[PDB]
Amino acid sequence: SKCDFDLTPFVRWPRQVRIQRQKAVLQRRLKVPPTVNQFMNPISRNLTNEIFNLARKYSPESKEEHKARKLVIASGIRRITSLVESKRAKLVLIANDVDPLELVLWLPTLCHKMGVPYAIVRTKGDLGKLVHLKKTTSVCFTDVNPEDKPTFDKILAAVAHEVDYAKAMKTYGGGVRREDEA
Amino acid sequence: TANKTLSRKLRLAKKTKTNKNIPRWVIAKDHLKKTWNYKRHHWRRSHLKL
Amino acid sequence: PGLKAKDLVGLSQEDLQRKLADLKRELLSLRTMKATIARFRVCKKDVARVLTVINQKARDEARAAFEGAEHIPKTFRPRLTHAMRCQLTEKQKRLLPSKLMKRKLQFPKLKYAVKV
Amino acid sequence: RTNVHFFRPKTLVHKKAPLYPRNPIKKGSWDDPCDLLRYPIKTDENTTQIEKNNTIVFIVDRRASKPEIRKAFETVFETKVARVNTLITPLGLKKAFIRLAPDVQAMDVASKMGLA
Amino acid sequence: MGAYKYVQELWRKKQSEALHYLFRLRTWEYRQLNAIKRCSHPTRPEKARRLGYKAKRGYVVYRVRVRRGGRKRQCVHGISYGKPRNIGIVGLKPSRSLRALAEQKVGRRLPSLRVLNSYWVAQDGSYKWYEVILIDPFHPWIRNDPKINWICNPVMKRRECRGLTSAGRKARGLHNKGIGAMKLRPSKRAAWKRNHTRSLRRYR
RNA sequence: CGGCCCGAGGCGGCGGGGGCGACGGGCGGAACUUAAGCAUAUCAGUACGCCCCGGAGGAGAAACCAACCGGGAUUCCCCG
Ligand SMILES: [K+]
Ligand SMILES: [K+]
Ligand SMILES: [K+]
Ligand SMILES: [K+]
Ligand SMILES: [K+]
Ligand SMILES: [K+]
Ligand SMILES: [K+]
Ligand SMILES: [K+]
Ligand SMILES: [K+]
Ligand SMILES: [K+]
Ligand SMILES: [K+]
Ligand SMILES: [K+]
Ligand SMILES: [K+]
Ligand SMILES: [K+]
Ligand SMILES: [K+]
Ligand SMILES: [K+]
Ligand SMILES: [K+]
Ligand SMILES: [Mg+2]
Ligand SMILES: [Mg+2]
Ligand SMILES: [Mg+2]
Ligand SMILES: [Mg+2]
Ligand SMILES: [Mg+2]
Ligand SMILES: [Mg+2]
Ligand SMILES: [Mg+2]
Ligand SMILES: [Mg+2]
Ligand SMILES: [Mg+2]
Ligand SMILES: [Mg+2]
Repeated sequence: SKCDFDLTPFVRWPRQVRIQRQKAVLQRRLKVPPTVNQFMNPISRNLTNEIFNLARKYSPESKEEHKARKLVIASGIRRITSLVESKRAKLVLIANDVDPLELVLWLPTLCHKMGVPYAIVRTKGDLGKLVHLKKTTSVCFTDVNPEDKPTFDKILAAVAHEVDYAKAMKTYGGGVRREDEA
Repeated sequence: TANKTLSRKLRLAKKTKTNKNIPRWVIAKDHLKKTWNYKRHHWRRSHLKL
Repeated sequence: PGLKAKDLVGLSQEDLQRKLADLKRELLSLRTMKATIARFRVCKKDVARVLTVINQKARDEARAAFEGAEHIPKTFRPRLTHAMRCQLTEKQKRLLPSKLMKRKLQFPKLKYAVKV
Repeated sequence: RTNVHFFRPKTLVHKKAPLYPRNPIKKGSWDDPCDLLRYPIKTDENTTQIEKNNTIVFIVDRRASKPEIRKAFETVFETKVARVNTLITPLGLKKAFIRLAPDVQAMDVASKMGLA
Repeated sequence: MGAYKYVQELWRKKQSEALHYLFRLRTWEYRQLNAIKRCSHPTRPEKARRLGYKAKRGYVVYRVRVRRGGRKRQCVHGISYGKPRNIGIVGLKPSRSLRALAEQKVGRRLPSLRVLNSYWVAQDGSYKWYEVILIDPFHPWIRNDPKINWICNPVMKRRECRGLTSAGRKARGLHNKGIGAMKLRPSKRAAWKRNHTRSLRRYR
């Protein structure tokens, strides 16, 4: 018992740890434009979980691919975008933490114009687990088998009530004071 | 000096050992007329910088 | 005179290690007699004949201990300069892209003669 | 938390494991008995050294220490050393003063060697 | 069409609110790091492919920070001697651009790699940041690939030291052809030596 | 508790470093001298200093020249 109180608040952390913590503070503090702010407000957890359950039944081959010496979801930004551009995507799922953010900043605008519903979902890492890759920016449903439209048509309804594009482009983010946040 | 490093002792030791005349049988063997080894040195007039 | 290198070929390692022990000891005797004569010349090079063979039998043994390994000791690697070890292979230098190749099979090389 | 400082976490450390040997053949060096000893120095001053004081004077390779000299002399001349003094002469050679055990006659040992 | 047509269009609006925010977060971060730093992946994937990057084993990316402004001569006490045309000390300009200086700094730090190309990522009042593409030329994926294994041949060592990259080419004047460029094509030194030669023929 | 992201220590295989009185590429860069003085000019985009290759190097398949009853990537030679 060297110290009677707790010393953790006063540790001098390594440089790499301090920079990523201060980066997270700077985005609560500054004034975030709406096109960037929309990636800070993903879909809720309940609706995300019950899309991930639908999606893992259109999941590609995992570990038969060494044993190979179906309707499936699509992955990747190059292929997704040409499907929205030809009106074949029925749902796009966009990740929330794409590090170069300009790869997808324009993509909700495109889906809106072309008439495709979309949803921002947390952690690109999770989407990669849906297609047996490490990470991915986006996935898309192109069609489903008939037993699943009693859920796909209902999931589109919950998406429509929850993702609002008009207020997405009008609201700024950030601007949080220290004493205010607590 | 009476207090010298082994590295300076060894280089001084080699100048002492090679400070010699041509052997006389070498003068007969190689048929020489120059008989003085002009790489010799003498302690009074030398400046070995070793 | 003295030992032939051919007549130690065929001798075992023990019969060569044991033969080297006497040669070393004999040069001690002959250096002691010198400082206190034709043989002493031949003995110095008998020692070199044997060590030549002990090393030549040991290199041929080890160079088969590694004959089929991926990584070989650097003493047993080919004899090349530093620049040669770093050059591209002729196959690597002759590789062409797929589209570029499929156009060289079209339009081959032809012999022809023109007239005045 | 007791200490206020952050130190590097403790992580596994491996031992080395080269895929090929860097020295596939074990070669000899300068040191071995009958090569470390060169010859004895024979003078009337040095003969007195043997008849009384039971001591033999030798020239040896400069890289040899007193413990290597004791062992070499004991294995080559099959006797018992007691104490070894050494110096490097103004010409660069190493001289060893080798005193035999109080129950050995260096006359008996110098004679068999030829020193007398 | 594909996605990189939108990304290129976006990067032509650097004054917009969106890119003004993202350019602000990047300069704060790069100010917290060292001058030469290895990156996991390119910060601009579409520009990286435009200049020749490929997501394969053997391609690497480093970020380089260089300082802004003009040049000061190395003269003790600020004294040039000699003729008055040669007296100036401050207010001079470097002969090579800052993009070329970035490539040369990282070539000196990493002399066992081959520099390929570079591009802009950020700037503020004191610094500009560039990213440099480098190839490891002894990797088997690099050597056995006809698209890139031109750089595995030894006339490609330390290219940025000899002025052979794109930014180094511009300072030598080589982005031009025709009138205004006739005295530089092999080299400035080579054209001078050719134009000033006395050729004394046998049947003069 | 796992994933992804951003880092740390170790281990294995492979590569780098230095060397040359020429030719070649990239930088920094004089003064003597001439002007019958001397500041711009000239000497000279030279001496010399630093870095980097090869058996050659550099350059190169037009954001070219032209003004014609037109030529057609680069280098080198003759010519003004
Ligand atoms: K002394
Ligand atoms: K003297
Ligand atoms: K800097
Ligand atoms: K002056
Ligand atoms: K002057
Ligand atoms: K002048
Ligand atoms: K140019
Ligand atoms: K011109
Ligand atoms: K003529
Ligand atoms: K100059
Ligand atoms: K001058
Ligand atoms: K001058
Ligand atoms: K003057
Ligand atoms: K003058
Ligand atoms: K003038
Ligand atoms: K002048
Ligand atoms: K001038
Ligand atoms: Mg070589
Ligand atoms: Mg040996
Ligand atoms: Mg002593
Ligand atoms: Mg290592
Ligand atoms: Mg002159
Ligand atoms: Mg004058
Ligand atoms: Mg005058
Ligand atoms: Mg004057
Ligand atoms: Mg001029
Ligand atoms: Mg070339």
